[PDB]
Amino acid sequence: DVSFRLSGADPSSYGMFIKDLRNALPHTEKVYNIPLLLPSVSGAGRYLLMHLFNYDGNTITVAVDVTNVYIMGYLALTTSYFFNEPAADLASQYVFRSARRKITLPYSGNYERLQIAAGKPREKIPIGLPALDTAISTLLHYDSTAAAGALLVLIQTTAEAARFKYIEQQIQERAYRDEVPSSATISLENSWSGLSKQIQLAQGNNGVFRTPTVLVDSKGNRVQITNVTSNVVTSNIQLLLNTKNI
Ligand SMILES: *[C@@H]1O[C@H](CO)[C@@H](O)[C@H](O)[C@H]1NC(C)=O
Ligand SMILES: O=c1cc[nH]c(=O)[nH]1
Repeated sequence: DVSFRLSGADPSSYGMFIKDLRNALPHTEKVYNIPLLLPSVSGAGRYLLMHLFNYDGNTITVAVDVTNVYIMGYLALTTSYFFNEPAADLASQYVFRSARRKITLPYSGNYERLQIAAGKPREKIPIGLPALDTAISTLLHYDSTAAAGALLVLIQTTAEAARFKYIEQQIQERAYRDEVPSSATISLENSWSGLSKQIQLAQGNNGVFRTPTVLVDSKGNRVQITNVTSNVVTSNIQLLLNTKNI
């Protein structure tokens, strides 16, 4: 399991949690020095449990699929909650079985559906460590519209930070003041599968992407990523989604 406490949190402690999260995801090889997530994992070993604690010390446990860093569902006191999608229903066979009650949320976990449920796109939702405190608090007691927004915050501040060093650093900058994600943040989130794929295809193609990946950079300008020498590959991306799952 991995844990993170908001009470007393600072950029250092958040970076320790993101490191723990990355290190809890299994891999058998690296591709251009980046851990390659596994094609498949059977049974309960598929799911990592993240223990998160709000400022007041209340807690949820979040179940994460270790093949793709997707959040499946979470436990809050004695109630479990799962996305309305087949991978999460499968997860519910293995995690949080001792909950008194299981609620299926009235949406899946992709960004498009969550944003519809929340009533806003994530360009307009501030993120940060205070926002993660708020999200944990919201998830403690069911409210499906509130939960969608909380879940957009939670996914960005855990999974997306684990995937991209730039996103981890953006959350660090928001340790004590929330701010809506930079355009580059959104770009990276949206490009993870595409990048993971192109980096794996570049092995066999001299480091060259078969199809270039269009991104927005740190300065808000629209760059084009064509090969493994790019900083996105050498510095930023920390985990690869296996092409077997693309
Ligand atoms: C590869 O990417 C680098 C870094 O973005 C860029 O300067 C260069 O023009 C590209 N090289 C090739 C061979 O495509
Ligand atoms: O796209 C998805 C679907 C489920 N859970 C996630 O975190 N992301």
